[PDB]
Parts: sequence; structure tokens; C-alpha cells
Amino acid sequence: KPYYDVEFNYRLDPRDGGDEVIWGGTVGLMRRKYETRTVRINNERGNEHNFNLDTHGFAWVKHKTSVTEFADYLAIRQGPYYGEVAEMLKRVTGATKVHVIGHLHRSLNYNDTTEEEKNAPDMTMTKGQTPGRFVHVDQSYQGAVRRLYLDLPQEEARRLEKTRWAIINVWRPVRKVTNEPLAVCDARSVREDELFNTLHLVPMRWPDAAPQENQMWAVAPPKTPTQHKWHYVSGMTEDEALLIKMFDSKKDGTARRVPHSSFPTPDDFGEPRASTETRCFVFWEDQEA
Ligand SMILES: [Cu+2]
Repeated sequence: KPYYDVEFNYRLDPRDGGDEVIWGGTVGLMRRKYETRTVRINNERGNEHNFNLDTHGFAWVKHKTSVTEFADYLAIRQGPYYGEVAEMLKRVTGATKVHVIGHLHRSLNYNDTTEEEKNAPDMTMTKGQTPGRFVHVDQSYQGAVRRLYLDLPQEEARRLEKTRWAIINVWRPVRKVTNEPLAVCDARSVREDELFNTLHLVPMRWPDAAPQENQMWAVAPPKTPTQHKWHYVSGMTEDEALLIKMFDSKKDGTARRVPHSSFPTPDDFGEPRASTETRCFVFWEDQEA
């Protein structure tokens, strides 16, 4: 199939009853009201090579992992996965340094979890993670700088900030994707004025810790199905990776931030999609910030 036309969840402005906060990981977020717009998502299977991190802000690569068990967070963190991703991402970006910080495992079906969690209070967390079915970038420009100075030692962050740096997510499915694929939006098809600084809060270890804080970009709805240039690749497997630029310090033409969203298709079948996304800092220490 060459494309789908599907409903996407975009920003509801507070003056029309929109919330200020994304309560990431919670049952409530699945009941959040949005500005829904139908958008066209173009299938790029057979045409991956025409997308790259500099122009569009994303790239599909051939890359195998020796890891098949993503359920144990600590086991992922202590194994070879992070080093695998770092070596690959260093080679694709021509970077001088790559720091792999963390990952998120996704394995819950959105529809099934909606049905399962009907009696769950809003701020209760799901038993694992749903697909990210809303249009966002993981870090704002401010969010990107917060993440640098919290995930790196302060002295390194001060130094590396002086040279070009980016945040890139590496998205890999556990097995062939036959439901709820991930869509990525051409960085150039969204304008600065459509981007809105939005608190993302995750109530981990409530009540012993304050929710984990991030500053993401929410996105204003388009006026047309094709104004935002949406893209996915069908049947993506564990032998493939999607690199998504959340942030780049470069202020020339270079793609700086990619709105992404999961979406259901009418052809969805099989076991719930599962994926991991690993958040990486990329450094070119031989380049102006
Ligand atoms: Cu995301």
C-alpha cells in the first residue's frame, strides 16, 4: 500500500480547554482531548535512501542487534545494546562522540489497554508502555539543553555545548511491524510558529519522587492532510533502525527536530507491536555549535 490517511492527535490550545501537561505513561493521557486532523502518511518501503538526518531529520538503516529480550531494563543497560547503537550512530552521523543515555520499551496494544484500564484512575501508570499516539518532539530547544546538563556530567556538557551537538533517537521494532507503525514528519514541513513548549511529566516512584520532567514540543494542527509531510516504512523488522533527530544545535538548513507519532492502520493484525527507542547525544567536536 502506497500511503494511509489516518487521524493524528495534535495540540488542543488551552483557550479551547487544552491541558498544559503531558502525563506520560498514565491511563489519563489515553483519555486526553486533542485537535484531531486526518493526515496522509506515505509508505517509504523501497525509497528509504531518499531520506537523511540533514534534510528530513530521519533515516532508515540496515542494522542487526544480538539482543532479543527487551523486558528487563537493567539487563538492556548492562548488555551490548548501547555500544551497538553508539558504534552504528557514530558511523552514520560522522560524529566524534556518541553517548547513549537510556531507552524506553513499548509493548502494549493501544486499543486493548484502553479496554483494560477503563476503571483505572487518570494518574495510574499502565503495566508497560503504549505506542506514542500524539504528535510531539521528545525535546524542545530548551528541553534539549536541560537533558544535556542532566544526562552528562556538568563539566562535559559545558565543553561539548561549544561544538555541534544533536539528540537522536534510534527506534527498532522487536519483530516485523504489522500494527501501529511509527510515523515521522519532514522537519522542513513544520514551521517554528507551529511548535509549543510543553511539560512532559512521568510519575515514576510516586510518591517518593517528583515526576520526571522534560520539555517537549507539541505541534499545532495542519490545515490540510498533506501540509505536514508524514512518512513511515511498512514491515520494518528487528534488522532495521529508524534514526529520528529530536534536536540539532546547527541553526542553518539542517533538520533540527522531527515531529513523530504512532498510528493505527485499517490493515493492523497480529501480536501487539513492540519496540525500543534509545535516546543518544551526538557530538561533532570539530564543528561550530
Ligand atoms: Cu517520542
